[PDB]
Amino acid sequence: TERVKRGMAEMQKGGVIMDVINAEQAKIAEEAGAVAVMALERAGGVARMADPTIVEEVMNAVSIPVMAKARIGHIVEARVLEAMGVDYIDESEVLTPADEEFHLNKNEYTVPFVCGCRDLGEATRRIAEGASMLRTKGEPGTGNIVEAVRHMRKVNAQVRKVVAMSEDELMTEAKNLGAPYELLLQIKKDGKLPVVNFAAGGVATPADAALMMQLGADGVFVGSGIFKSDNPAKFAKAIVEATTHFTDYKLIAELSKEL
Amino acid sequence: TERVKRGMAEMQKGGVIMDVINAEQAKIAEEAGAVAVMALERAGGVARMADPTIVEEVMNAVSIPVMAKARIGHIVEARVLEAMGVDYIDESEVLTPADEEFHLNKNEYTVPFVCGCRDLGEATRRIAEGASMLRTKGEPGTGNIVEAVRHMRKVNAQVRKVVAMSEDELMTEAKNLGAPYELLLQIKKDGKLPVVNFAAGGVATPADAALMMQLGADGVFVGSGIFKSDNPAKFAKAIVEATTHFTDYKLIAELSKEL
Amino acid sequence: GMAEMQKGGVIMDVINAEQAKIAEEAGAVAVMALEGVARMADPTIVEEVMNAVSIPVMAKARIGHIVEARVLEAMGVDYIDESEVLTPADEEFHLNKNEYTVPFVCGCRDLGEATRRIAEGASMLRTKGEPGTGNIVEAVRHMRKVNAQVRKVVAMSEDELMTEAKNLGAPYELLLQIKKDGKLPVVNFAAGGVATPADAALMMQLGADGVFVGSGIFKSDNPAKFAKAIVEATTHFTDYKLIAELSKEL
Amino acid sequence: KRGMAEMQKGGVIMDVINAEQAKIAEEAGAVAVMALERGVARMADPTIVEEVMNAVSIPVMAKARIGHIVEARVLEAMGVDYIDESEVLTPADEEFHLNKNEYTVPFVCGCRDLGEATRRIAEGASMLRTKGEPGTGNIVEAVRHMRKVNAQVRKVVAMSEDELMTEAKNLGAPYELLLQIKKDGKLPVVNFAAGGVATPADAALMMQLGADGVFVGSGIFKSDNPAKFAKAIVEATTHFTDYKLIAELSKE
Amino acid sequence: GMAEMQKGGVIMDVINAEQAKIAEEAGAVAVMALEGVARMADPTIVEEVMNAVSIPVMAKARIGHIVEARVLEAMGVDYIDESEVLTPADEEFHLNKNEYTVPFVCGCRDLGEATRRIAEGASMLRTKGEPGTGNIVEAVRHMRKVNAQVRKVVAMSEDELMTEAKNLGAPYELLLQIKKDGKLPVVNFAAGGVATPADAALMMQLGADGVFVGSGIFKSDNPAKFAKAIVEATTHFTDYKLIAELSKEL
Ligand SMILES: [Cl-]
Ligand SMILES: [Cl-]
Ligand SMILES: [Cl-]
Ligand SMILES: [Cl-]
Ligand SMILES: [Cl-]
Ligand SMILES: [Cl-]
Ligand SMILES: [Cl-]
Ligand SMILES: [Cl-]
Ligand SMILES: [Cl-]
Ligand SMILES: [Cl-]
Ligand SMILES: [Mg+2]
Ligand SMILES: [Mg+2]
Ligand SMILES: [Mg+2]
Ligand SMILES: [Mg+2]
Ligand SMILES: [Mg+2]
Ligand SMILES: [Mg+2]
Ligand SMILES: [Mg+2]
Ligand SMILES: [Mg+2]
Ligand SMILES: [Mg+2]
Ligand SMILES: [Mg+2]
Repeated sequence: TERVKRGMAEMQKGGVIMDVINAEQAKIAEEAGAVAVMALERAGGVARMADPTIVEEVMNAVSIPVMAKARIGHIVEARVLEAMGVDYIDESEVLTPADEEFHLNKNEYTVPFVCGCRDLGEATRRIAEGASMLRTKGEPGTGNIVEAVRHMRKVNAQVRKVVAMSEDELMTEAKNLGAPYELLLQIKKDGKLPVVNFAAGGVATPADAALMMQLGADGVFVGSGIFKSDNPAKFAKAIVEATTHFTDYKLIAELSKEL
Repeated sequence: TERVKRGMAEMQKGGVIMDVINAEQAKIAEEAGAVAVMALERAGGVARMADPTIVEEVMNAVSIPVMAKARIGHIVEARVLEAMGVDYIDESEVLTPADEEFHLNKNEYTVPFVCGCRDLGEATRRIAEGASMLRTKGEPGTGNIVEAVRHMRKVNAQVRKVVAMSEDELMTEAKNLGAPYELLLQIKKDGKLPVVNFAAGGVATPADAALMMQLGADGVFVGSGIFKSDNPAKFAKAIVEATTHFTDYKLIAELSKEL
Repeated sequence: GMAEMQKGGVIMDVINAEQAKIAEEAGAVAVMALEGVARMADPTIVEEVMNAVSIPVMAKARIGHIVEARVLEAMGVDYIDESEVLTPADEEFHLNKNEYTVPFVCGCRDLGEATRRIAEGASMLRTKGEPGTGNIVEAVRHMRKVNAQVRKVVAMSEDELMTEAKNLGAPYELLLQIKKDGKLPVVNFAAGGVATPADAALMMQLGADGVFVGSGIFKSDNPAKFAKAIVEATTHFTDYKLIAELSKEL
Repeated sequence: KRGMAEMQKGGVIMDVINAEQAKIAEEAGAVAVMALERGVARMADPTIVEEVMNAVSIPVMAKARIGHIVEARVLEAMGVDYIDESEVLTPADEEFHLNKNEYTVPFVCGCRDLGEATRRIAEGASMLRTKGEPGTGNIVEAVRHMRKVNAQVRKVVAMSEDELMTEAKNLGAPYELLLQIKKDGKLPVVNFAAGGVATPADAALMMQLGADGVFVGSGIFKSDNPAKFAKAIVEATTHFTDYKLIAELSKE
Repeated sequence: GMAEMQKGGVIMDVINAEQAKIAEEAGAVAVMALEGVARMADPTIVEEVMNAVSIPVMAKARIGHIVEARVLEAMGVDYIDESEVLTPADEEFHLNKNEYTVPFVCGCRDLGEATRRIAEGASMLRTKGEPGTGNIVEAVRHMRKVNAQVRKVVAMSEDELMTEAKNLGAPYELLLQIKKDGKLPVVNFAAGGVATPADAALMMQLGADGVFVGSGIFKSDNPAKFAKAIVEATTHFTDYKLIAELSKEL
């Protein structure tokens, strides 16, 4: 059921999801206040689904939801993670795509998916294929927030326009966006996207995390840079507190010290 | 209600709809076995909605459904015909378009609409805007069946492909067609379009009418050429009998004589 | 303030006293006095119309023609239309309407053009439409474009407005004020190609503040009746039973 | 279907619009006639076709627009001997030709090259002709088409068999047909000249270039003596190397 | 008929007797004996593999290399792969495989290529994939393309098939037979880039008749175990619990 899958996804709203490679990192994230973890194994090589042993370790390490990545289009990687009992699958462009023409028919799965998007056409096509959660594609591993900004702004600007525009112009808008019409109509009616949309890819600092929230993100994904710090527990907790208290500029100043 | 509007439209299936300019022609069409008539007023000029007096004359002349044309996008021509009690509105590219960017939001009307289409993307966008019936755009006033053939074949070929293709390829197909995704999915599930699709524009002979049926049309629209004959009643009845008995080649030979 | 007084109305092109009186009698809110290079009308025609009615009288000046506009002002016209239908006198600069006492109407096709005309001092706008074709399609295009762009401006994040202004070629402070007011600061009428009662009502349904119609009124066998039909359809633009009856015999 | 087409081999087929023209053609030695009505050009009034069929004892052909299923089915039902799925009529389908395989009546189709030829055959054509250039009286395009087809067959028949798929891909020819052409040393159906034959010398030229026969148009009946002209064309086509005879036929 | 016997199986690239036996023991349906210009393998290697197992043995010939293919045939290989991974000997013409007694496998990327290879005499097909990258994306592309094109051919109106054949560059009579049979006349295996148990099962889910895998099996610390994991995932391609367990430690 759609309502279940989305309701589950919606639970994470206002929070931070962290990339973790083992039980130790998993525990640190949970302890810092992460609402979930993304289990990762992460040179010209092919990036695939993680060794299921790693995903299993992470699932055993924490009580918060655990996510993992499947290559775009990789039906079997996705069915495997589903059978393993992960809480969410990220059909991720950061892994090497298995299918360069067709995304997964996520509607046919019981596990909820997260997908990336850069604009409202991509967002609505991912939702129509059955995505229960969205995120910016951003710019992974660069530490530059600029693409996550661009994507969150684009999606949000396009939503505002759709909500405000004459209803009889929406088919032309759907055609121009490559958006499924019925989803745009429902967006107009609801005044919002039907799923949460997190920032992801390039969130490097407390100020970055708070910025994405200020731009309308529903939460934040952060990467392994957390555990490149001299004190991952402090850094992880700093990202959590900035994402939550995203208008407390005195706090965020303090949190931004010694990075 | 959608189901009502479509069910009404679906009633005309297997039949001939004829363009008529007055009560006399209206009566001849009905008498020849037409399932409906299209009331028409039809030089570099602007072609608009018919004088309501003409539409009224036609509605008074016959007991079969009466259709009339509104310019593409002309909200008020359409609301006027609706208020007048016509049975269907044809939002027609044969009249001079009032809006070159946006079609009518046909969903907001109580009267059913017919729209033209040339391919499945156009068909599904017209349906999504609320069209209850479709037709080929054909090539009006030329008497050349070639475009009606092309459009009926295109729509039908694209439907067959959609019905047969892997479900997980349908979003890519929707994107390529500019088709609303949920409508394609439902087409795949139903094995057919959700509304009837008539041939229109260039049906000149009994053999033409039977051809469109053989190509999968749900019925035929014919133009004023009927009443350019020496014996409109005979010609109109010939078109009706060919459309119905579209595999009776001996009959169609006979009907094709003295044209 | 005087322009907004006309809102919901019909303005009729008239060439003489007789036409002008008919227009007034039909319920026109104003008349546009009218008369190869197309220039300002003979002042004699404009004065004939001014003396013939009590409703506001407008007249046309060539784009950029300072002296035509100052002459009309001196004549006591109520509004000047700086009109692209006359032959432009200046192809690079519009009039600085801020420097005149008489209010101006200008044409526009999009919100950039609208706000530039306003910033130059326009007190009233209209679509450029497509004059003398009887085809409503361009008026529809222009009215939809301006209105669509306004809705987006009203809805969008304030911090994205400067990019929008730069994209539109809009004066930023007008765009900001549009966002704050929820609308344009001046009325925007449909013009160019309104041929039928249904067309007039259509432009109102699309968000127009009123309608300019042309000399085709007087081409009909019963001008007064046709003039009245346009007025009644423009006012009562959602009364489809009325509009049906008015659409008969044109 | 093919053996019947082949019985026309070496003869002249004439366009005729009525029973009189039809009788003249038969009497002149035509092997068959093409019933015509002669703007959208469609299947002829069946009345005309029936008049022609009733007028002569030689085979009667008629035309159907390209892709017009029901026109072709109607002609079939009327008992015509052959249908010409003809580009000289206004095409009813600009994307797809008739599935001639599904009919009992034999079809003739036009072609300009061996790729077209084999595609038409694969769709079920029982006879081919050049497309030529109808109503110009200019033989040049019939020459082009007959030469092209025949040159491509000579090459196919002579070439290395392991090179035939590349040839088929290049021609857009169905591979099995090309392979059988190579095996047989020839096309599997007769191929007539059509479109622009104006003089006896033209008729004989087409045969000299390898045509199996000749289609000719209404120009025969535009002449001062149709019977004599028609006979001239028949004789020049049959006696296509008799240059003294063709000389005499070419007078007046 | 002999090719179809392999359906559902795994074929493994092997360079010597030892690898060959492991492959056989793992449940391979056949082995591909393998050894700058890349040519036919030293016949010594091919014979070593033929003597080492009882399952079918395939070997590679350069595209168009008549004599390499005749030599392999004379040697008693069970199948010849006319392979684009070797350096083509003829860049214009493939082998006339119709003239050989031994069955051939050929690569294809679309249904045009598939039917041309078949018409030349291929008894078996595979994707061209993207060899030695471990990236499954091109095998996915090719298998999806061929299968999508077949479904369309099977569904489409028969009278539109000649346009389709011309568009595809497909021999018409094969396309017609595909429509009638509902499928290709030969098996079509995935090849080039299958790296993991999940990849192998994915290609089966996409409609492949079987899977070719490369020397990466023997790069693992436990070849026999890995070989078995690929076999079991290819057969039991919808058992996600098994496939999960098999995906561990690669
Ligand atoms: Cl996309
Ligand atoms: Cl990142
Ligand atoms: Cl469209
Ligand atoms: Cl028509
Ligand atoms: Cl400007
Ligand atoms: Cl006008
Ligand atoms: Cl062709
Ligand atoms: Cl000719
Ligand atoms: Cl090829
Ligand atoms: Cl490989
Ligand atoms: Mg858990
Ligand atoms: Mg950059
Ligand atoms: Mg009635
Ligand atoms: Mg054309
Ligand atoms: Mg006054
Ligand atoms: Mg135009
Ligand atoms: Mg006979
Ligand atoms: Mg030439
Ligand atoms: Mg052996
Ligand atoms: Mg690539």
